Amino acid sequence: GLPDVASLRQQVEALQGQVQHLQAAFSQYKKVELFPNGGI
Amino acid sequence: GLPDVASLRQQVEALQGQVQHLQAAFSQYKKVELFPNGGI
Amino acid sequence: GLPDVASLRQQVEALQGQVQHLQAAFSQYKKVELFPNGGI
Repeated sequence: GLPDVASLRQQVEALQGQVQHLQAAFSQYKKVELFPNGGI
Repeated sequence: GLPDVASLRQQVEALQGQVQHLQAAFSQYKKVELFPNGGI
Repeated sequence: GLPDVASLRQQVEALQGQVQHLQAAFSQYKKVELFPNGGI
């Protein structure tokens, strides 16, 4: 129905909420690969 | 057209599919920064 | 209004732009957990 149409919009805000907090956590993991392990 | 309108909804389900499997993989990388390298 | 309706579509393309570049960066961090630290 109509309400659900606009309700998919809030579900869409939810989807962007997931990507934003994933970029959030990612900020830490972002500076994780720069000094990795190597050699023997 | 109309069909494409609803087809953009399946495309949005695709977008959430990407973020969900990215959070999936992330679960592993999520416990990656806690014991990083350091010192000299 | 109508314009804003379609404007939410471009905002939606923005959302997929975030997840695509996050998968981009993630490709590097993806091969980060395979040789982590361990032991004493």
